[PDB]
Amino acid sequence: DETVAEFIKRTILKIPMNELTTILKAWDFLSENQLQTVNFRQRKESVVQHLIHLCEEKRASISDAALLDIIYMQFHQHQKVWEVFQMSKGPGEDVDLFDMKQFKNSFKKILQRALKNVTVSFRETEENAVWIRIAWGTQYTKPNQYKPTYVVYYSQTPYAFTSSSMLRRNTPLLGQALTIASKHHQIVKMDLRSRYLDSLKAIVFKQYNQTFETHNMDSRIIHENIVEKERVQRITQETFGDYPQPQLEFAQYKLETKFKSSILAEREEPLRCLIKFSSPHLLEALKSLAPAGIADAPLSPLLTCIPNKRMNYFKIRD
Amino acid sequence: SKDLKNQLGHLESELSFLSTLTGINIRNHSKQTEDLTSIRKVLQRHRLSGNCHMVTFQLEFQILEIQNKERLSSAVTDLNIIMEPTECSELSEFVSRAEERKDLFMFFRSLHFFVEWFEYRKRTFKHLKEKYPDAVYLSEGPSSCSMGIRSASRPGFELVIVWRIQIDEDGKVFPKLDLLTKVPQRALELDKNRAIETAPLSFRTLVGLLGIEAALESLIKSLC
Amino acid sequence: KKRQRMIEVQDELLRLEPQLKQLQTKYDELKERKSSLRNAAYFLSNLKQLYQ
Amino acid sequence: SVLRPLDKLPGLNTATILLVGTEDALLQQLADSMLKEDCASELKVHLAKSLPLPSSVNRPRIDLIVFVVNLHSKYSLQNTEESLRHVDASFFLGKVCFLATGAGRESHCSIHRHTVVKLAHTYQSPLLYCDLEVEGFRATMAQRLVRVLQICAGHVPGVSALNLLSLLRSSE
Amino acid sequence: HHHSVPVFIPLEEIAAKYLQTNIQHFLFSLCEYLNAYSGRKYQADRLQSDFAALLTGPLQRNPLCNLLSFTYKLD
Repeated sequence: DETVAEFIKRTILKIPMNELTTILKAWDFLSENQLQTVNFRQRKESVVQHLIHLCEEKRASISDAALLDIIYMQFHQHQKVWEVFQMSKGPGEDVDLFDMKQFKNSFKKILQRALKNVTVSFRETEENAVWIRIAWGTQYTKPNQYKPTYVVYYSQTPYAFTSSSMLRRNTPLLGQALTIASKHHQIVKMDLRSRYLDSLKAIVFKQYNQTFETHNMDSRIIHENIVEKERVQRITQETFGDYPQPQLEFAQYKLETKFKSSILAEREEPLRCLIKFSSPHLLEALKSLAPAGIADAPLSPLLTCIPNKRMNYFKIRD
Repeated sequence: SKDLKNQLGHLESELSFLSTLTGINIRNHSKQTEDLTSIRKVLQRHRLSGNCHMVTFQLEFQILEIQNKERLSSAVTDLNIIMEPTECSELSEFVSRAEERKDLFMFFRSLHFFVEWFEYRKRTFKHLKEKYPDAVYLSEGPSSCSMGIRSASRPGFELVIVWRIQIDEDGKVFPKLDLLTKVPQRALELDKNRAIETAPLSFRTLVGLLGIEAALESLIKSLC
Repeated sequence: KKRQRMIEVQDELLRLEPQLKQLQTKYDELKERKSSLRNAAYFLSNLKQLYQ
Repeated sequence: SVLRPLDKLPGLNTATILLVGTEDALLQQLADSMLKEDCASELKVHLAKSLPLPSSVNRPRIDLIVFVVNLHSKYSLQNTEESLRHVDASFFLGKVCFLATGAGRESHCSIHRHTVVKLAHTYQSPLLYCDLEVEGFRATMAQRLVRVLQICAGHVPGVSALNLLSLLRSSE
Repeated sequence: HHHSVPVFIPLEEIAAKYLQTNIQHFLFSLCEYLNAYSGRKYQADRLQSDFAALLTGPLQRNPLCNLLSFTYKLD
């Protein structure tokens, strides 16, 4: 089919040149003896032209193209912004005996009956995770391969991470599929979004702090205000800890508080504001504000409570 | 040197707090090592003593630490624990099984649970004895197996209640409560309803219904 | 339009199941509690009468 | 407490300078630049964020005070206006100097320098310009400031601080 | 404050049930729960590492290691 050929060509064109061999080796759809026939010294365009011919000579379905897409995706995994789900269960419910095949079948069937045409793939990852790629369609349209959805589900745990691309239309359906396939009664969306899936994972599983205590110069210059400097240093160290901070890039606050400062004393309505913080490495810029003299010694708790509360978007009322 | 005394006091306090927290009071410990190398192989021989509430123990073992380039694997090759000769034979046979299995952590866990249930049994017997001196005959002792309930005026009618602690093959501990009836025949031909032959099952249902001490209290009140 | 109805009725059933599951269990120990209580009362009365 | 010019007797061949500002790194760099060279006198540099200072008894007498203002920050200007109210009027007679930083990069500037010009004129004192982030420019300002300090301490015969007032007076 | 026990082990239930009272029994229950898991995982991994000859395909296993399924042929 020409569609699968175009899909494979586009996916390969996305791949960087230096790491193309590792992706091809992991995919291993093409025979190993075929690989050395192609030469990677020449132009990228020539290499993709040859690879299309080799993969077309053999039978190539859409499933292996989807598998190549999953393999390419889990290498980069910072091209999308991720969101977190949390599932809950009843008090008297017993611990389940997870079975991969049953999970795959249930997640298949729910989508297959609710919609009509839909493609879902699986790639059982090491370290107890599952990668899923879903192409959305309905009774009267073929699946759209340009806009897939990726979800990472950690078995035996209540958490699943999903990519926000086109999931807005079919969010309740995917929620039902996830909560049925894994035998959970309810599901809610955690208000914590980021582009670093590993930082999200470390925060959500709260394993960013791994230190456990076990037993097994030019004297002419005089620095006044020295006690204040040492006190602010101590307060900053206590508040921000001593571990390496997880890497975020954004934080948002919504304010609905009254103005209290002669000026707007008679006003009885809140002052409506929305503010955002953006940085290449947030929580590291914030740590350095007080020693530099731009903030007071203890920062407000709204800023020092990101990883502990697993919160990224806030709302404040009077 | 005063600060050094301060560290000594702090360490003594920490040791006491930890020992009372876990429930294991550890005595002196000696380690003797021999290096037997071919990838490096090192062997160690250990010796330590201690006690846990009533029970006391002293044990000697040795571990072989097979150091290599990518793993540090240590296996307890030889274990040996010796007990003070009490009459608690079930603890001794559990000692034998654990020695065969060569596991140290499981031994400590099972010993804790065993002595813990033993303390419950002893305290319950003592409390219920001091509650009713007139209807309890503690024939063998509070720290012993069985119990005797009888009337002072007449010794003909008496029921015996047995409390036993059992250690399973896997290692976990669980008790069991049964009873026996020392009843003369004259009472048997006396009453026709005769439900005392069903006493085991009914008693177990009663004790599971609302607790152990409650069932014993109800029975002793009924007997009186 | 029908797809949404399917989704919401599925939510309905998924929420309803735990309640029945809990209620059946509760009745199950309640009845046994009553029966065992009556048996214990009968046995204690009989033994007290026999000893008296 | 109010700082006083002639509270304590002078030391033997010693001069002291006080630098007041919000940016601590700039103050440290300036102090190092002042102290690196060799001079006939003995120099001491004190660093403070604002006035009044924390109380102490061992403090030697202060000979010259420099107020450094960042033109990229309103906070520094407010801090200096607050600090200016805790020094007695006798101390402005040739013993106070204003230093302004950041006029090189005009795009960053939050303060119009008419403001610092008018402030310096109001308090009858000189106004200096330097970009303290550049080391080559900072090196020469350190030496100029050392020479002014030596004049103020009385280490050059025939010239005092009150005389230095007329030398540095601006026509308008 | 913080810990290193894995997520799929149920610490929350044990903590809620035994944390406020009888802390040492809470510790011993956690010890049992962790030892059992380590033992089961060790059995599965050692079988996979050693006797790859007899097994036809990789065995099925889950993170908590409470459901094993494999097809073995002996010669």
